[PDB]
This record gives sequence, C-alpha cells and structure tokens, in this order.
Amino acid sequence: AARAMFDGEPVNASERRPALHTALRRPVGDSLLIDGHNIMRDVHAALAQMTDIVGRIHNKLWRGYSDRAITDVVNIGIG
Amino acid sequence: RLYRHFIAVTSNIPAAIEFGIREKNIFPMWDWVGGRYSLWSAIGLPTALAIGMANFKDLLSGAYAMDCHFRREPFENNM
Amino acid sequence: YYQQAFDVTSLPSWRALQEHRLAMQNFHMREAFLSDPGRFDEFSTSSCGLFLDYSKNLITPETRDLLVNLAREAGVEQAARAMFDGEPVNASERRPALHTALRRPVGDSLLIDGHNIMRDVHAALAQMTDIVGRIHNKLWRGYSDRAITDVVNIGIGGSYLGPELVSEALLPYTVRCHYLANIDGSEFHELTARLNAETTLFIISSKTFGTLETLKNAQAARTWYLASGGSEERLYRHFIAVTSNIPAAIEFGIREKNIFPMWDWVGGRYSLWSAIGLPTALAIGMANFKDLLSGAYAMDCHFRREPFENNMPVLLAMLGVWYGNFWGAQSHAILPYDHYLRNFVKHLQQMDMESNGKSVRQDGSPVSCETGPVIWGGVGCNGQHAYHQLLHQGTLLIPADFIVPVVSHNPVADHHQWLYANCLSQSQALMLGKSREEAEAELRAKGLPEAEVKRLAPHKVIPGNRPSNTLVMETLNPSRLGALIALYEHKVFVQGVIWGINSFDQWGVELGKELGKNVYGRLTSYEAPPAEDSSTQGLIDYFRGRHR
Amino acid sequence: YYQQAFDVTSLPSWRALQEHRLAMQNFHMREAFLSDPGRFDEFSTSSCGLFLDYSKNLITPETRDLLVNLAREAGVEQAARAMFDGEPVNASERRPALHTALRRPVGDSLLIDGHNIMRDVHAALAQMTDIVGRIHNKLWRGYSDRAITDVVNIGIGGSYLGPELVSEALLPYTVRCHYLANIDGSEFHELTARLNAETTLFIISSKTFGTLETLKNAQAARTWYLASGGSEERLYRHFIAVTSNIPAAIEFGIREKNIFPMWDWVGGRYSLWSAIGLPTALAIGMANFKDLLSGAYAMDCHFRREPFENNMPVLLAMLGVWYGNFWGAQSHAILPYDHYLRNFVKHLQQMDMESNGKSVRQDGSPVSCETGPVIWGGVGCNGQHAYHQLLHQGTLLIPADFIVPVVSHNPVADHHQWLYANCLSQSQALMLGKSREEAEAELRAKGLPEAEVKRLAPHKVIPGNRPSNTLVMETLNPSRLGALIALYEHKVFVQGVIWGINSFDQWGVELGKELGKNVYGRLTSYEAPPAEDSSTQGLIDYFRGRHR
Repeated sequence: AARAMFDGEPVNASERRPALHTALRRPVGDSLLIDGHNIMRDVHAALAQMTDIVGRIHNKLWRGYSDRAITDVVNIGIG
Repeated sequence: RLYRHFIAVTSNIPAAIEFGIREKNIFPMWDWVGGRYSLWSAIGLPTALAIGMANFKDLLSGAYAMDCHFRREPFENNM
Repeated sequence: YYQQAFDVTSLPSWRALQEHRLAMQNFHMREAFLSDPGRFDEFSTSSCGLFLDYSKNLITPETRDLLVNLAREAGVEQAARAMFDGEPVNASERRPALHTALRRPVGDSLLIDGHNIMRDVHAALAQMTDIVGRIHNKLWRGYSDRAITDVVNIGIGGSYLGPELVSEALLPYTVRCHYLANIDGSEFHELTARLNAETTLFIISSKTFGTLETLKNAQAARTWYLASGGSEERLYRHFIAVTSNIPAAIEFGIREKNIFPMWDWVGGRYSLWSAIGLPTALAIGMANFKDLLSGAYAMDCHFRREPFENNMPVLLAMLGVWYGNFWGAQSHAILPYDHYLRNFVKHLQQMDMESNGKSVRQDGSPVSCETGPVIWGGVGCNGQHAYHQLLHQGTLLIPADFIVPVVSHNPVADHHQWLYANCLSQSQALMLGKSREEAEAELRAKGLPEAEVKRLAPHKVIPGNRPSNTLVMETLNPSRLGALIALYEHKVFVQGVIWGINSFDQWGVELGKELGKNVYGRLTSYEAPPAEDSSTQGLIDYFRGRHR
Repeated sequence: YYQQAFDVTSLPSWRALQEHRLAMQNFHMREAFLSDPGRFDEFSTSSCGLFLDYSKNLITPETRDLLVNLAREAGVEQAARAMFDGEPVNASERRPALHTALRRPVGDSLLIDGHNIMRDVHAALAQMTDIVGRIHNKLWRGYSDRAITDVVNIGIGGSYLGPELVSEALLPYTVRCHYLANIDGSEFHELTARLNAETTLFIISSKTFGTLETLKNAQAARTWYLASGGSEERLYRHFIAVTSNIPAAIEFGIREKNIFPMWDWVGGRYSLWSAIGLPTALAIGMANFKDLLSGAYAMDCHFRREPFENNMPVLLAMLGVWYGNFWGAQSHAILPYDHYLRNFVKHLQQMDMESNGKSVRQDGSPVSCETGPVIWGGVGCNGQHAYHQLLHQGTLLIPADFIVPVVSHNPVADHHQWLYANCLSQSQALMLGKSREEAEAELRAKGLPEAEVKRLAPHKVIPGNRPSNTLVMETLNPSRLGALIALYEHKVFVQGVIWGINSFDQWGVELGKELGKNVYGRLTSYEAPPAEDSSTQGLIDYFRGRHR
C-alpha cells in the first residue's frame, strides 16, 4: 500500500485520485509520472515561484498601493 | 492596484483572476494533494514567508528523510 | 623573444648557475653576515620611495653576477623594450601588452597600427576625472534626484582585485566603494542589504560584456533596482559600464557618455591603471589616482633605465628564478606588515599566478623548467601567530617578501615601532635561526636540569638560512603604492621572459567555462545524458537528490 | 607514538608506497575514469552531513589499500585513542591535546590527574550561556547604562582566526562582532571609528595575559574607553577576559565572574570550541554554538569509530601524505565555493601550518620526510579568474580541496546552480584536461586555418591529471561547519602522527619574539649597540633616518 501511494496509484479510491503529498517533498532529481505527465515539474515550478515571492517580500521589494514595503502577510484559509 | 495585496493559492485561476489577482501571483493547487497534507506545497507559503525558503526546504528535506525511512525500514524498526 | 623561442636551460649562464648552485649547496647566510659587515650595503638598492633589502638571500656577489648574466642572455632588456614600445609580446593572442601605457603622461605618444593610443588613455582619464568630480561634488543624482554615496563595482578577476587592493591600501586618502565579484548570491544579498536603490551607482566592469558571473550579478542588480522602485527610462543614472562592448551596455540602458573604454592591449590583471580603477578614483580622488599613476610611471622608468645590478624588478625576478629553478621552491610568501595592505596578496596572486602559470613557451613548445610558483601570505604581525611557524621550523624552502612602511597614518602609542620591530625580527630570525648550542645555553640560563635541557633543545632549534626580501617605504601613499604594484608587475614580466612563456594570455580558463555550461545543463534539465566522468555525475546526482 | 619515535620511511608500508609510486608514475585519472564506471562509488564516502568525493585522485584501490596500511603501521588508531583519552600527546610541552573534550556532552567524563576536566568544560559553557543570554536580551549595560551591541574580540592567532571564521560562515544564523588582532594601529583606528565607548564590550583573549600585541591592543582599548568618558571604577562592564591569568585580568579591572578559563590542554589554534569562541556564541546564539559543538563531536565519533577505508579524516590525511611525500607537492589549495566560507583558508592555514610545520620528531630526532605543506586558496568562483590558471596549466602539482553546499541561504535566481556547476567543472577540468587533439578539433570547428590551428593548439592544451577532493554539504549550518572544522583538525593530527612530529607545540615563534624585543630596543633608544647582522642594522638605520 505504501508503494502504491508513493508511486502515484489512485489510493483515494472513493474520489479516484492519487495521494501525493509525499511528492511535494521530493527533490528535483525525482520524477513521478501521472497520466504520462511529470508532476514533479509542477511541484518544483511551484517551489521556484514560492522562492521568487519569498525573496521579493523578504528583501522589501514588494510594495502596496502606497508603494510601501509589506510586513504583514495574512493567510485567509480554513482547514 | 489591488493586485499588490491579494495573491491566491488555488486551482481556480479564473476566479482569482476576476477577484483581481495577477496570474503570476496565483499558485497551483493539485487534486492529488489533500488539504490536510498540503503544508509542503504552496499552502505553506506563509510559513516560507516567515522562516525563509532555506528553512522551508529544510522542512521538506526532513519530511523526505522520513518518507525514505518509512519506505526502506523493516517494520520492526519502522517508526 | 616572443617570435624565436629557445631553451633557457641550454644557455651558458644557466649552466654556470647550476655549477654555482652546486657550490652554494653549503652556503649559510649567517656565516656570510659575520664574514661581511658590508653585506647590507652591497645587497640593497633604492628607487624613488622604495627601498629593497635583498641581503638576506642565498646569494654571493658571484650569484648576483650570474643571475644578471642569465637575465642579459635571456634578453630581458630587449624584451622590456618590445613590451614598452607596443610590440605584440602576447604572441599567442597576437596583442601588445600596454598596461605601462596607462601610466604615461600626456606628453608621451605611442603609435599602434599608426594610431596614438595615448590619446585614448588620456581621453579615458579625462572622462574618469569628469565622473569623479561630478560624484564627489554631489552633482550626480539617482532616479529620486538624491546624491549618490555608494559606488558598487560589479566585476571579477582583474576588475575586482586590483581596484579593491588600491581602495583598501589608500584608505587614509579617502563616497563608499563596494565590490561584487562572486556569483554566490549570498554576496549579492549581503551587499544589497546595505544599499539604497535611489543612492547606489553600479559600475559594470566586463571586457566583452559577456562574462557569466559579471553579467549575472549585473542582471541581478538591475532587477533589484527595478523592483526597488527605480524606473526603466531613468536607469541610466545608476548604471555605468567599463567595457569594450558599447552596444551591449547600450541595450542594458547605459548612456554612451557613461561607457568607459576597455582595450585589447590592456590585460585584465594589469588594468587597475585604466578605467577599471574607476571605483578607486571615486574613493581617493583623481589627484591621488594620478599620484598612483605617477608612482607606477616612476617604477617603469626605473625598470627601463637601471642596470640589472640595481634594477629592483630584475633583481626580484632573478631571485625568484634562482629559488624556483635551482633550489626547488614551489611557493613564495608575501608578508605586508601594514593593515591597509592586507589585500595585497590577492592581487599579487592573480597577477603572478595567472600570468606565469604556464607550461608552454611563446611558440608553443613545452617549457624546460618550473615556471611560476604559488603566491600566498597575509597581513603582517598576524601571520607570525598563524603560519610563520612553518617558515621558521618547517621542511620547505619558502622565500618571503616582507613589506613595511616607516611611518604610520594612524599612530597608536608605540604600536608602529613594534610592528616595524616585528617585521625586522621575523626577517632576522628567518636568516639567523637558533642552533642547538644557543637553545641549550638558553635552557641552562633558565635553570632547567641537564636531562630537561637535552630533551627540550632539539624542539627549540630553528634551522635558519631562510631567504627573505624586505621592501621598505617611508609611508604608504598613492605614489609609493603605485611604484610597488608596478615593481611586482615588472618582476612577473621578467620571470616570464626568463622562462620563455607568455605572461599575458590566460588559455587555462576556457575548459572550465565549457564544462561549467555542461554541468549546469546537467543540473537543471530533467532528462540529461550522463556526465563524462562518474565523479561529476555523482556530484550532479548529489545535487539533484537534495535541491528543491 | 609520542614516547617511542621510529623512522616512518623504514616501514614496509612506506617502501610498498614507494614501489607503488614508481608503478603509478604513468597513471592518468582520465583513463581510470573511462575504464571504471564505478570509480566514484568506490572512492567516495559520507559522514553525517558531509560527503567526500576523492575519486579525482592519483589513486587506485591498491593505492588506498597501501595508504591505509601505512596509517595502520604508523599507529594512527592508537595515537587517536591516546589523544582522545587525555594522554600527553604534546610530548615536547608534556601536555594533553584535548580540544575534542571541548565538544563532548555533559554525560562524558575525562579524568586528567584524577580531576574531571569535563566539569570545567561545561562550567565554562554555562558561563558562556549566561553571558550570551544577558547580552542578547539587552540585559548588559555599559557605564552610561545603555545596552551593548558591539562585541570586540582583542586577540591574535587562535583567539582570532577560528572565532572569526565561524562568525562569518554562520552569518545566516546571526549584536555585531568585531575582531582586533593586528598590532598595527591603523586597524585599531579603523575599528574604533565605528565604536561607542558607552556601547562597546571588549573580550581580551590571551592565554598568559602577557602576549605583546594582545596586551598592547587591550591597553589601547582601555585608554580609549577612559578617554572617551568611561570611569575607572565602572570599567568592568566593558572588559571581560578569556585567560588563564585571573590576577592579571583582575588588576586590569575585570570582574572574576567575567573571567573565562583557558586550559593548558587546549591549544590556541584548536580553541574555537572553548570560551575563545565566545564572540561567535554572541553572534549566533548558544543554541547554534552547541549545534557547532555537536557537529564537531559527530566528526570526532566518525574519526574514532570508522574503518580507515571509510574514515574521512584518515583518507584526507593519507592523500596529503601521498602527494607531499611521494609526488613532491609542497602546497595544498583549499577552495570553498561559498561566500560565507571565504575565511576558511586563514583558519586552515593556522591549524595546519602551525601544527605540522615541524622538522623534528616527538623525541627530537630530525624528520626523515617532508612534513607540512603550504595551505593556500580562497573563496570559490573568485579564484577561477585569479589563480586557477596556474592550477590548470602550471608546472606544479597542487592538490585541491573543493568545498561547496547544495543549498544556498540567500538564493538569487539561478546563481547557486551556477556556483555548484563552476565548482564541479573546475574539479572536472582539473581531472580531465584538454589534449592537443581536442584543442585542434575545437579550433577546426571554429573554422581557423590550418596554420592558425597549429599555432594556437599548444597554448590551449590543459595537461589534466590534477588531483582534487570535493566536500559537499546539503547546507552550511552550524552542525556541518563544526563537522568540517573537526574533520580538518583530525586530518592535521593524522598527518602529524604519520610524520612522527608534535602537532600541538609551537616552538618556532619564540626566536622572533626575542629578536623583536632587541630590534624595538634598538629602534627607540639613542645610543644602542649595533644589531647582530648588517641587514637588520641597515633597516634600523632606515627607520631612524625617517621616523619622527
């Protein structure tokens, strides 16, 4: 079962989906093919986007409508 | 000028677009990643904004090491 | 010398030097000093503000005669004439080496292909004067129309080491100058953590405007400026360039009037006298920059006019050839006893090692001797507690070049007297040493028992007979610093002439570049072929198994 | 090994290594890599967060077998047991070398003369924690009752290099720490130009509290504090000391509770783990300092437990012995490809050169081999444009140690990918080289005529076959930096054991001190007797003819 979940098999039988939270932690040298598509490319593209935004905000390079640096990030989300 | 104060982590790019969020500030959400298993993906974007991308990658590396331990160890030493 | 290459080991002077080395096998400098009270007078020389003491060397008057004979037989005088006159001494690249031209005054004319390059030199100098006067008088303003006070030089190699050395050494004559060389993003982050985009002016120093690390750092700086509030149409007030690629700097967004020229005949490691030293002039002023140029010019005149027995560059180069080719010394320590001169060793490393680190002659034939040692060292009075122990009691022959001034710019009680005493004592301990008898006598005077004396004596014995040179100045001003740098440049040139090599090409840096592109493509791409070797492939896999 | 000294060159393993060197004369690493796809796997090892690739070396499996045999025959395992257990391995000074004890946890007990020195270690650690927590929480105040934010370490040698290295390398984990080592008054002036006497706290780091330069700088700092408004009775809040001379620090005006202990069994160059690293703990915190100690302790455990074929310190030391004693390499380059690790080479220079720069064995007999090379190098991607040309195309054999992390603390676009690629490509170009055929083929592909091709080909040829080691980490954190420092400490120890020398005494620094007192007395006094040599006398006269 662990092999199936790590390999991308649709272990979420009710929703007919894979459970690939482990894929989010794999390094750039790992490749996982889901329906013939390498989802690790999506994982690391999202990671690079995350790095870009984090570096922008941390270096005070992100500014609001008054063109002042932002120092309060508020996550609106549940669960 | 709303785009500098609202980014989104979502699978609904059009909805975030009509909210007034730029496409380059919309982070992808995937079906194979469950909500309660998604702190490793762009959902953990605030966390990376607090600890930095190096520490976020360190967290990912620790989770990956645990994945390797789970996959490789015999069940008598599998934590 | 750059057209017809001979074997220097076949010269009669070389064979005479081999025989003299066999004879001098048993030579000890201590005995030469007790048997010759005039040794210092015989083996010291002066040139402008520089004083070279080379008496603490494994030489006799016969040794200096033979070394001067070898310098003459190799054609050092004619080679220096050719280099100073604009002949293509860079045979491999078919270029002249005219770093000396950068220090010539306005009355000097040098024709290269029927064109007076001194006009270019002094036009660049006048442009430098204009920009330095604009910035110093707070007449240069950014995109917020505020005066600039942070000049950041984005450049590597010769665009970084020489200018930074002169900026640090000439601090008592000083707008804050910073340097950004490493492609390591941590250096860029640390630098820009102290910079305001409205206030910082960037000098992009790249010859072809295509150097990987320099272009990456310049692109990062432009992105930082744009994302810090600066506007694209107004970028010109924060980015000037020293380059031979005017169009590239043009599409970067740099005005043509802020583009300083780089010439082929000026090597990168020999270019602190040209517009590459623009940050230095921005820190010390144009008068002090011209004083540095005048000191370098005075050293050039001393090199060209003096007989080889009193020619400081020729004497230093011949001592280096002596120790590296007849005593098997593979390294040369540079010990400047001045806190401002602590970065002298880095520039000396580039200048000497990138130039004389060759294994083919000017025509391409393999060399017949050792050409180019390792340059190392560090600031004085700090290396005594760090690595002078190996100099005193190690098993290696490491010639040392001590550099110290007589006058300190910031005297603190008797600290400079102690610094001078420490430099002199290090040289004297290198030459003298401590024998078994002296160590035993000191232990007995300390009252230790006979068994303890005989146990401790061998460990305290310093062999001595370690050669050293001392360079003394009255003060480290721009003029004497320029003379010092030019003296080491000419020493490197003379050594390269003796070894028959090209001191002005760097062909050993291209393979690393090609392999860097290959390794980067392997690191980033997903389905890449295996690397050429399993070690590079394993390191690529180690990167890929950990990078996110 | 510190009591009975033998001749290492007489060991059968040494003679086997000589025969193997004769056999390996014609060995080329490129051929070994095309003829063995598993070479990287065979010649790489890991330990905690450190990965050592030593496949790009002039070795075969037989070479590693013979080097491990020599390490066993010299008694490296028993010597390491003796050093770790508290035996007086410093035979000349009759002291133990217990820098490893400084990294042991509270559950470890080590009895020296019936006393548990680990109690002292952890009492000092708790004192360090108390002071660091006081200063970090702004609970430490000066004579104006204002919080201190500038900690200045007045110390030289081991009190300066190691702490400053760890402070700079662990910057992403950081009160500002400054260092004042040079007796040069210009350094003191530059330092105090940024300091407020109401705010600066000085740590006087001197073992005997009698070191010339350290005492002079401390006296200058005390005078500066008194003349800047501070009061004598309240001086205690600006001067703490790390010293073995409690009374001297007492009459300086330092409280006994602010005097940190220095022990004889801790050498100066091995003391960044003790209270000497107090400034470092003041910059990174006590948790990160303990993480550094834990990494060093993990490296100690790896050194003590691993077989010599997978023992990273033993492998590095044996490769160094191999190249320095059988291939005639007199220097070793250290190339850290990390901007924060740029000062690694200075501490490595002190650690290696002051320890292994010896020419007598533990019993005092002369050594029978070369013991201790020159350590040099510099920050990565900066030396490629400075001195890697000599590495690629020079005539010297210089083994190189590349150090690079996989993850950057401050990523800037793809700059760290390029840094990693540059490190890997430098190693690969060192191993491979470019032959005449490859250069000619590239020139032909560029379209150059045949005459131009044959003129330019010999100059572009890189010989290759230059050995190198690569040390990789995931990230440069306190733990892995501590492991790296401890690995190099153990490598130095193993090399000193192989050479039969004392790696923990420094007897080559006393003669310079005595001669410094003599030269200072001659410089200052009016009617002084002439110096022992005419060169020192002439330099004294040059000083006297210009000093006012």
